[PDB]
Amino acid sequence: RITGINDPRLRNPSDK
Amino acid sequence: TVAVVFSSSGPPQAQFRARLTPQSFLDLPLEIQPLTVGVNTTNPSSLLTQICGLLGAAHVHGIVFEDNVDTEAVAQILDFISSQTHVPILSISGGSAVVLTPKEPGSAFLQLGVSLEQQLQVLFKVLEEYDWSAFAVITSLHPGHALFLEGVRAVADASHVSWRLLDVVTLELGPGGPRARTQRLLRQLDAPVFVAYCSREEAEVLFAEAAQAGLVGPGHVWLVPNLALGSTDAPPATFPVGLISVVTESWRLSLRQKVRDGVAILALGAHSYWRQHGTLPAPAGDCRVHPGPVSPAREAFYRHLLNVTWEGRDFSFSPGGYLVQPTMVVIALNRHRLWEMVGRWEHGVLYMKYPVWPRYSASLQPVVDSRHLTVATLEERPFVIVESPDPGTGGCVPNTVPCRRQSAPYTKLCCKGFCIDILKKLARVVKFSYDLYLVTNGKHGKRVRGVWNGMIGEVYYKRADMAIGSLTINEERSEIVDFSVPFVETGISVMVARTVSGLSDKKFQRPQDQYPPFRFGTVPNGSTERNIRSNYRDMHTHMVKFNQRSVEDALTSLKMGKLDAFIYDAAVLNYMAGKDEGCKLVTIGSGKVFATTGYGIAMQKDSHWKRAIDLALLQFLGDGETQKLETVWLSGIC
Amino acid sequence: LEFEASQKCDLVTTGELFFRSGFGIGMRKDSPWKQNVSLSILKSHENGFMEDLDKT
Ligand SMILES: *[C@@H]1O[C@H](CO)[C@@H](O)[C@H](O)[C@H]1NC(C)=O
Ligand SMILES: *[C@@H]1O[C@H](CO)[C@@H](O)[C@H](O)[C@H]1NC(C)=O
Repeated sequence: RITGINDPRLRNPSDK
Repeated sequence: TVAVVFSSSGPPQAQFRARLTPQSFLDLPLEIQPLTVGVNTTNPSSLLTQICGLLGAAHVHGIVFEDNVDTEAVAQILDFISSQTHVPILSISGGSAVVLTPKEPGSAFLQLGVSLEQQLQVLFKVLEEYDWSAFAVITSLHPGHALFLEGVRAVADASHVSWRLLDVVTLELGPGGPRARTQRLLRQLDAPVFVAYCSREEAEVLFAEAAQAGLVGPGHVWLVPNLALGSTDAPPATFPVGLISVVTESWRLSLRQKVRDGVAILALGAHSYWRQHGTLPAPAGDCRVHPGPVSPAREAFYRHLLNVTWEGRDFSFSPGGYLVQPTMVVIALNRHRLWEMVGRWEHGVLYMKYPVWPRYSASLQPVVDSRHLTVATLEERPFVIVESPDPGTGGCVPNTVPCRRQSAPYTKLCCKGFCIDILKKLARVVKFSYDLYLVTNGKHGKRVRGVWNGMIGEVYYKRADMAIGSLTINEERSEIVDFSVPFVETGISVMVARTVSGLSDKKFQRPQDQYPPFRFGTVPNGSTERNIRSNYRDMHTHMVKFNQRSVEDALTSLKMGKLDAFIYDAAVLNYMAGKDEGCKLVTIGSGKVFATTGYGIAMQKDSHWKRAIDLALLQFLGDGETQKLETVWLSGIC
Repeated sequence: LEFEASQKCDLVTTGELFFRSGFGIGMRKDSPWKQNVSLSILKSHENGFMEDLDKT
């Protein structure tokens, strides 16, 4: 789930 | 061959002999024979006759100058001579080493100094770091005042900060004029920072007048370029203590040392040109004839003469006769009337010896600002994060604060996190200033026979005034150091691998299981291990064989399978389980919190800040900004 | 609300908390009783006595 407000996968950078 | 000329000092007969002696100094590949010349007095015909005679009866390739009592209108004669007879020269010290911007077209002067632009850049790089932004600019009626006034405005628009200017004034600070008018104009001013541009006599007059009209006390700060301040080895009276200037490197070398650099730079220039074409250009020294149209050979030699590097010192002359990219050093007047170094500058990043500006008084006894305090902390990943400054523009990204790891030499990191935002808002609302520095000893706090380390140690021994970060509340700490209301709620929690019904379960209460021995966490020397040891002796005895390096290695051990259960805080454990590889979970949840206390801001006992900012914390918690900060910094996927 | 919802019957709490706050004893301005009250409350938090009182 890639939301518009804030995604923890986006807010916190990941490796993949 | 290279010529050397002295001027207007104690008779340097011994110095002249010492300079002439090393006919082979081995300072460069090949060494042209040096010769020395000395003028008794500085005058137009005297200088003209001496240089024309020497360079017409010696057939010299380059000539190196040495300055004098620092009187003006002397570099123009050198420019005139070099333009006429097409001989490259070089000024090394004194008043002749003052940058002349619109030099003659065909001239080759190459005077080592710094234009007003670079000095102003360095000054504004020291105003930004201490965050003054007052800009009380004062300039006398000097020949170059228009250039300075244009340059300050040009640089003001070349930075990030607004730089709210307050006032610029121009006054007649000459030997003769109405002192009453200048007294009236100086008496009406209000700004904590002054920048002044004037001459040495003008500087002494202006400083005496300011001392008369009470603008020199511990409230204000003065800044001047290198044009003033004169000799650098004899600070006169009425010069305020704390004066700040910027001078180039080699502000403390010897006269002989400077000449050694002057001959070296000429020698390397010839040697560098030698590798290109294997020759040394012939001299052109007919002062009486004064011939010579544009000559390509001498032009090429001069072009190759620009860049030089030796002994780890980069000398690169701009097309104008001044060097570019030097390593300036800032100096200031100590408490005992003596110039001393304060802060270096090296490839566009500024350093300082002092983390705060020392402020002195009439009877010394350095006063300390009442509305300034020091804050201690360290790094907790959800709450305080340390990042080294980017190589982008020296200072790091905005919405971050400078923060230095104390241990004299320092490296300026800049800390970011949740408690940092709380601190920023508190500084905004309570109207105070602060400086932040990390701790070096044990993380949070312990009492090894009355010796407290960590933030609690730094606060209890009166080396700090607050201690923000991940610092819970317990009975021991609250006795010796004050505390404010909690703003983040924590406790004790257990993390398992995705089996127990709390601490009171026989799994942890009775460590007498035969086949499986259970494993615990308990990173020691912290808050939790104190309560656990004090309330359950058997668990403390059986918890010796527990992995204890950080909150990081424990996750690896849990994921590997070498350890079964982790015991630590709640606010970091539940967050750490929010963003994880896969889904490692904890027991029942917020219902499993034991000894529920909260984070807090430690304070020295009986501090007047306590009441003032506890109310601010309550106000911040009331309307919900803390919820926004939590959803920004404390969210996870799983 | 939670005690009564879980106690009697047929009542359910909707959603969860939205604005959080704590409970405290009130005292007059700068009363001398404050330090000892706070210390005793903290030591009863950490003793486990408040857990027993809660479960009771
Ligand atoms: C600049 O430095 C290079 C590197 O040694 C040298 O070859 C060159 O002659 C210098 N001058 C110019 C104008 O490139
Ligand atoms: C609080 O306790 C201390 C000793 O723990 C005692 O001396 C003091 O009297 C107490 N405060 C009051 C207001 O009774």
